[PDB]
Amino acid sequence: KQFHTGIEIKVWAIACFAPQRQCTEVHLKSFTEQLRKISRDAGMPIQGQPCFCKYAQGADSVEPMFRHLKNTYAGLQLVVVILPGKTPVYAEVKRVGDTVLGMATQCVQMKNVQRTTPQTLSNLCLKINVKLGGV
Ligand SMILES: Nc1ncnc2c1ncn2[C@@H]1O[C@H](COP(=O)(O)OP(=O)(O)OP(=O)(O)O)[C@@H](O)[C@H]1O
Repeated sequence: KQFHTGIEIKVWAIACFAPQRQCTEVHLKSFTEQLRKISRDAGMPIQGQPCFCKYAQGADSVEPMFRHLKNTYAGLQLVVVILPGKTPVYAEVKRVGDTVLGMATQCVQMKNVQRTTPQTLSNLCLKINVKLGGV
């Protein structure tokens, strides 16, 4: 697909389903700041401060959390969801956002939050662009 211009992501949340002890708050902060700079540079600025950033465990936590987000944050544009490898959490996130609450979500692997590369950040930006782009 081609790149879309005129996306700005102002209202967004992080849900971290990776354990804190593996993916710590400095990991999250760091990853978010790198994401902030590459997306800005590509013309699709995601604001550096998510409206929400919490850790959760289990697919059972997903639906309560997302209903929480929907009910708390007007204008919420995106949930970025951090996953510890392979996990039923992925399917549940997609179930709830895609088919129940109509919430855009973008999943990301814990290893790519612990240690970012330009290429994986780009991959993410490109996926975000497609989702929030309107074409
Ligand atoms: N079964 C799974 N368990 C854990 N993580 C997964 C699983 N399937 C995919 N992922 C992770 O989700 C990330 C991308 O999720 P994303 O939100 O982009 O899905 P999607 O946009 O619905 O995919 P598609 O573009 O094919 O529809 C990838 O980095 C991948 O590692």
